[PDB]
Order: sequence, then structure tokens, then C-alpha cells
Amino acid sequence: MGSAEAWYNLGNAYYKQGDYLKAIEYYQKALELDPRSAEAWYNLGNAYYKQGDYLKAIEYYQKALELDPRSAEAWYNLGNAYYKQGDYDEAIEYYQKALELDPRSAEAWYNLGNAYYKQGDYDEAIEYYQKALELDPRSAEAWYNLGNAYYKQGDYDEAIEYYQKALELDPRSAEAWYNLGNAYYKQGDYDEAIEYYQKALELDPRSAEAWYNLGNAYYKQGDYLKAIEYYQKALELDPRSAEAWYNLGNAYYKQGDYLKAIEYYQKALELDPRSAEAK
Ligand SMILES: [Ca+2]
Repeated sequence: MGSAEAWYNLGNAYYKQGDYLKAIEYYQKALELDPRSAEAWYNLGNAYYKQGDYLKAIEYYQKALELDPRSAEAWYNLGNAYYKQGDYDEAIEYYQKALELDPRSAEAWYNLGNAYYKQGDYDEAIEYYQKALELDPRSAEAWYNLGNAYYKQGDYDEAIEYYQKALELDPRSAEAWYNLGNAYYKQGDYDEAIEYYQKALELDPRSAEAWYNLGNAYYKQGDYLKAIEYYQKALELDPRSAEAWYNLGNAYYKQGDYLKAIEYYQKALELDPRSAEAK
């Protein structure tokens, strides 16, 4: 029917300002006038998804691929539901399908990484992230995620090189600086991690995990009083943390050993400028 359309075009009229309830109804209206328009069942799925309901989004994604099984846009948003639900297993294969029909699509590829990254099988996540950048090398998010899927493998020298770029593309990401630090802190480097953790806090100073990794930097250096200060902050921020305490206790009672190292050394130095000669 062509009256369906006036309804569908009511659904999409609301879609494109919000009230997805309204769109659900007007779709559900249109769907009775023509339960053979994919664009209706699709955009029915596309409402339900957007609110939070996915089981029903899948139902009304399957039934829209019964009609037209010939659009990535249908397969792409189809894999998501699952990803966004949890079942990455499936989202993948469902994705691949959309990459057979519509290969050249950063968003399709990227998410495949996101899928494989999320599966724990990073080796393979790289491949797709590569493709995604290869098509579209302006997605800050890829270089981040890529720098991420090297970090987890153990190639920091690589993962630094990749974060590096991301930072260029979007220097406006707090939760990037933190890894860029962490990358340094894993190897034999603890200074640059501070210059960079410092930044992460310049951007988001109510991130505690930063304040605490920043603390960590100084304990490996041995500035324990300054380290504490950063764990101090990170405790007002997370009072229930388990090892908020243990670590902060370790930090206090570290300094201890130091001051007493100063003592016993200063008091060996007072038993050999008058009970020894030169050597
Ligand atoms: Ca494998």
C-alpha cells in the first residue's frame, strides 16, 4: 500500500527528532498496511535498538532480512544488536556477511576489530583495524584501538608509535594519554609516563586510576612522599578501593625504611671520621 508510506514517513519524521515511542507506533501502524516493506521492519528494528531493547530489535531485524537480504545497512546494524548485547561470537559472522556485499566501509571493518579485540583474539583484530585505517586513516578511534591491540600483545614500541598518531588526530582524549603513559611505564621508562599521565589529569582530573598510576610512577622512581600525594588524591576519589589502603600503606611505610636508611647511614658516618683515616 502507498498509505503505509505516509505512516512510515511519520515514523522517520519522529525518528529524526527522537520520540522513538512515536516512531514505533506509526511504524507498527504502517506495518499492518504493508508487512512487505523491509525499510519499515528495518526502521522498526532501528527504533527498538535505539531505546535499549535488542531481543525485539533482532526479531525485527531478522524479519527485515527475510524480505530484503540485500543491504549491508541491514547486516551491519544486525551484528551490532548482538555486540551491543554481548554475543560477539555472532556479531562477527553477521558482520562478515555485510563485508561481502559492502566491503569498503570503515565502520564495518573497524567494528570487526572491535569484535575480535573484544573476543580476546587480538592477533586477528589487527587485520581489520588495518583495513579500516587503510580505507579511512582519519578515525582517531582506530589508531587508539590499534595502539591498544598491540599493547595487550606486548609490542609497546609499536603501540607507542600508534597511540602517538591517535594523539595527533585527537589530542582531546584524556583516556588516551593514560595508556601512552602506561606504554612507557611497562618498559624501562617511568618519566615520560609522568609527563603523559600529568596530561591525562590536565584533561580529566577526576580520573583516579590516573592519579594512582601517577603515584605508581614515583614509587618506581623513589619520590615516595610525592607518590603518596597522588595516592592521597586517588583515595578521596575511591574510598572503597580495596588496595587503596594496602598500596597507600605500602607507600607510607616505604618512606619509613628510607628515613631510617638516612639515620643508620648518618650514624655510620659518625663512627668513621674519628675512627678511621682517609680509608
Ligand atoms: Ca587464530
